Amino acid sequence: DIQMTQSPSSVSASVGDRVTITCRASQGISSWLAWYQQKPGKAPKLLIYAASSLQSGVPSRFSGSGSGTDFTLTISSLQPEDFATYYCQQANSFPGGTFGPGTKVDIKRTVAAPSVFIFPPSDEQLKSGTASVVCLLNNFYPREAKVQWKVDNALQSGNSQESVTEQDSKDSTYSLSSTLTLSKADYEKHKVYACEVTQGTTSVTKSFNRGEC
Amino acid sequence: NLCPFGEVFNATRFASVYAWNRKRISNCVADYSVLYNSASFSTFKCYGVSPTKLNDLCFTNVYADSFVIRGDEVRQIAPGQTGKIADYNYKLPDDFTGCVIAWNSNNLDSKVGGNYNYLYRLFRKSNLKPFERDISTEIYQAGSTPCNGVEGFNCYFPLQSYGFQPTNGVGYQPYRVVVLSFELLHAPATVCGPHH
Amino acid sequence: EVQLVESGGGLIQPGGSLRLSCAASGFTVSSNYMSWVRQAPGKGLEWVSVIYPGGSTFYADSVKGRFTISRDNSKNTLYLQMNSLRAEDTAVYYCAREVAGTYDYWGQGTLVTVSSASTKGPSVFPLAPCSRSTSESTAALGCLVKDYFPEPVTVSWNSGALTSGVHTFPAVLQSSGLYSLSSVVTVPSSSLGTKTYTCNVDHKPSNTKVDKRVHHHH
Ligand SMILES: *[C@@H]1O[C@H](CO)[C@@H](O)[C@H](O)[C@H]1NC(C)=O
Repeated sequence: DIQMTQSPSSVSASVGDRVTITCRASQGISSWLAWYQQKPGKAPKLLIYAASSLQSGVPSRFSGSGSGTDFTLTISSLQPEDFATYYCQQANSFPGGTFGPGTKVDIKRTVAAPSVFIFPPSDEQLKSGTASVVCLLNNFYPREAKVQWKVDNALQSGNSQESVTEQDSKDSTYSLSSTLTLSKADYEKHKVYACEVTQGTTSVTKSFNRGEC
Repeated sequence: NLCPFGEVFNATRFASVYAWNRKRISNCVADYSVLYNSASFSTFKCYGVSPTKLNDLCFTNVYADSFVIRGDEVRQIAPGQTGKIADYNYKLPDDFTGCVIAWNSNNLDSKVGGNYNYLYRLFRKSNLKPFERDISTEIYQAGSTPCNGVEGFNCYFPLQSYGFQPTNGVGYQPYRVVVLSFELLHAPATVCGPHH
Repeated sequence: EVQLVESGGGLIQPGGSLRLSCAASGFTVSSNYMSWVRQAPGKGLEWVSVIYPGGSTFYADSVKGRFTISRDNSKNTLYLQMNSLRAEDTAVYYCAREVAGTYDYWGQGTLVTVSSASTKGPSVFPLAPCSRSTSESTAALGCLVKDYFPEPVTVSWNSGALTSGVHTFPAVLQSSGLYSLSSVVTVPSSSLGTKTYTCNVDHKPSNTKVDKRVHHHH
């Protein structure tokens, strides 16, 4: 019943920054400590074993230090492809390895305004009694963007869901999809469908008119 | 003429578990209760015999096996156990007759920066038979490519260091272990308890 | 090249059983410590089971009694047999080779979903601008992949010939308990109605592939 903790739980840092993340064991584990990087939707990759030894094929910007209870992973010069969750792992536990909870690293960069597109529901879907209206926010930064749906200028809530891609491996931007779900009946009652995207004090609204187009 | 348990229990150096030491004890009176009643030991477990009746028993010979392992491995020094120690280093049989004695040795056997002296066998393709001792150091072939005596990918040195540091959690600290095996042959007994 | 290729994950009712496979090349399974490690969606890594070169096996308290790790030497394959599965066991399961307690090589993972809900194939609908007449020089198109269970789906475009500017979003779980996702691409608006754009939606859990040409909004 060793507890492995990691700090901070998340860190946002710019390309070229030095990033330092911490792992603690609740009792001394000598140098029996490994570090892994796990990209979204991929298996973890071993970075560091025996607290400080760099695994073959891993870039030299990754390094580990410490012994006993307190360990550090350092990225000397953060690359845009380095966003990931980083896990430490006690390597001498029995019967099995004991993983820390992970630290999520994201890439900070300059603001980038989204390209905004709106899509009406397909005639094919409408035939089946539901209308999905989709709003795309393409290649923007930062992640936090207020997306608001308006139907005949009435603000919607409770009837949309959002999803975001992983940061671009080169330019660190995100894209975002928002889907507004209505019954066919509700859809047909209204004319103007608008997605309003606010970053800071600038809002951009893309719309269509159900009657036209 | 009292059994010289002192030479075993109080030895300055203890063996690495893969290279466990055996000392034969013969022709003496064995006051087991001295050890049993000792405050020194964190484990004192017997098998095939009652620990409280030890001072009453006669055997042909006694064997004292001694070595160092980590705290949480002491439980593997028992009949019917599995793990790196029981499987690849020191194996007791199901029908074991004797006692297992252990004590924390963090003060003697850990070093600042890690003690690289105490080893266990990590890589072996099959389990040891009971009381088998393997001291070989052949490079272990973990793939289909021969190693030809050279360490590298899929080619491992079979022994690993514990790397005992004084700051280790207690379960990862070194423990000295003495296993007393009680041998009964068709011959006069040479080792008897004082209360026989 | 070390390769660990996993198989056998899918949808299973609570109390059901499933067997995972992990076919290895580049080391000998029977000569190695091999583990299974799992990760529940959005959660951390959890070690679950290990088999030693000499054959000993050990298990996390969370799975003891229910799971059995085994191997087949002739097939150089590792297995995990799981019984009395429950929702808490829903996870991606990885196999990994272990050297002195660290995992140097991992499989790609196999998703196990423990649920009493039915398999449901997706409905694929076009995403196209309301009117091309008002399209800027860059247009977006896509496919909405609606109402499927369980995960995952993959999306490609033009059978993988179109990759630049593709964004396929993570699925959202709807209140129905079915998943939905979109995949989008941006293209020159001048290409519209002279080049064709087809999304290739594969939902292996229902053994269904949909190819859907995205037309002008009708
Ligand atoms: C080991 O040494 C200590 C102190 O010299 C002594 O009390 C003890 O009896 C010895 N142990 C044995 C088993 O003789």
